[PDB]
Amino acid sequence: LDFDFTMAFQPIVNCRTKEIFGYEALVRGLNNESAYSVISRVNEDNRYLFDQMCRVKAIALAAKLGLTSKLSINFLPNAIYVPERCIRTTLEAAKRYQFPIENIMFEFTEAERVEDVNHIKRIVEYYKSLGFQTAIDDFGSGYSGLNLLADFQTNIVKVDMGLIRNIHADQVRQSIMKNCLKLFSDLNIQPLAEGVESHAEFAWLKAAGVELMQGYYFAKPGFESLPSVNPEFSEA
Amino acid sequence: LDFDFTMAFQPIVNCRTKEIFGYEALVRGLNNESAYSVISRVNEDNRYLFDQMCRVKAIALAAKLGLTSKLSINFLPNAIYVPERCIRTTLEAAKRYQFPIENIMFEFTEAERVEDVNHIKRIVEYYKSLGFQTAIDDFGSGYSGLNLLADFQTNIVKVDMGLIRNIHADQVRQSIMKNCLKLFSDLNIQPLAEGVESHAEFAWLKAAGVELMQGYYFAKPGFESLPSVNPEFSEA
Ligand SMILES: [Ca+2]
Ligand SMILES: [Ca+2]
Ligand SMILES: [Ca+2]
Ligand SMILES: [Ca+2]
Ligand SMILES: [Ca+2]
Ligand SMILES: [Ca+2]
Ligand SMILES: [Ca+2]
Ligand SMILES: [Ca+2]
Repeated sequence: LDFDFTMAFQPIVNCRTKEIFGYEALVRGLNNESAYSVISRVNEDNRYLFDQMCRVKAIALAAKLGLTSKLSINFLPNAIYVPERCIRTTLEAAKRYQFPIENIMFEFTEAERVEDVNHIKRIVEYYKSLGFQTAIDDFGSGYSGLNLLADFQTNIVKVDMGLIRNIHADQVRQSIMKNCLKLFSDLNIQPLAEGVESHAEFAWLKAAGVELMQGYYFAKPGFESLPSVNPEFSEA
Repeated sequence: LDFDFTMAFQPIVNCRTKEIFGYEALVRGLNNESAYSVISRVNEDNRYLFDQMCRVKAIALAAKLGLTSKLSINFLPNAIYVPERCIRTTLEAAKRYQFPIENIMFEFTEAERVEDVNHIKRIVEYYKSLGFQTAIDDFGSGYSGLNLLADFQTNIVKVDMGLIRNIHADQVRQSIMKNCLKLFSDLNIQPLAEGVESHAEFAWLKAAGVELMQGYYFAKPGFESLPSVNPEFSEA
């Protein structure tokens, strides 16, 4: 690579157990520059080296910081195509840093419109076969999440914050989430609400059956650190 | 334009009453060349002229052919149809051919990922205000349809054929459709199943509560004609 970078970490909370489920790793510059400032440097001649560097940096920092729950890693959209040769680097990093593979979750975001779902399906089912956890990252925004779910199911579906925002007072968003939550339960998929910013949102989601949540209400990302979570969701 | 073209029409069937709800207008070459063959010729400098031409030809043919139900027109992805309010050419065409605005439905497909929903929402609500019927064309494929429905609702949501293909055999697709149909009712949106190809699909969808359907099982598009619907579906 021509550049270097590091990671921030944002906690995912289990509101039913009031414990931390894990942390999502998010790229930052060496002086806490934005993720977009780093990702904008990636190109077709870069993507595979960068993707491997994100995974190894995330595992190594998580190890150094003493992470004992889940580590969630964003998978650079257009996949490594052949999940065989390229998965080696991740399995070796996990072994070398003694980070259990079943405590690593990969979050999947589509690059382009998914005409043939088999490719991304193949990668998700291969990762599951190795013991990784898997998630759909952007349900309710960007590309069609139902197009994905119709042909394969991840362990977790992360619901975009756009569907979450002000849900305690938005009847249309309440209907969407009530019916999507029933869908996820029918498919044996665990939902995770992203972008929770207020107690009012959290309380509605909790009453609606959501356990896993993420967002500034709980904690912002911590540069090269594991942020502690707002005690207010454990109180209230 | 440096090319010419015409329209085919494909019926939308109300499976409860067995009446034709309307027809979707689909671009064709003058010698029945494919829609892709025509649309491939559309570029940045002629998109607006091409869109207006599609509308006038569809209205003129539907009138010439004696259409008395709904005419459904595909709205060319509007990331460049930013300005809008060039709709007098549509209104004038309808009046010339004595075709009510209320019997014209526009089907909306996104041009790219919808980060700011206000642009596409602005167009749909303006068309509703003029009296047009509106539909989300590609729910369950392409770009996120839930992203749209969270912020505005059309009269109809068309469900992509990928979600209904062999739905009588596919428990995952069954759960997706059962929960989406409940969502559509909560939003007061009428569902329409696209791409029905077999009696088994039709019968499952009819039992699930879908009334409006479209697909080869009923009738293929008809070049400059209003096709008749399959007698087998009427009885069976
Ligand atoms: Ca994402
Ligand atoms: Ca993510
Ligand atoms: Ca996400
Ligand atoms: Ca998506
Ligand atoms: Ca379309
Ligand atoms: Ca259409
Ligand atoms: Ca469609
Ligand atoms: Ca779509």
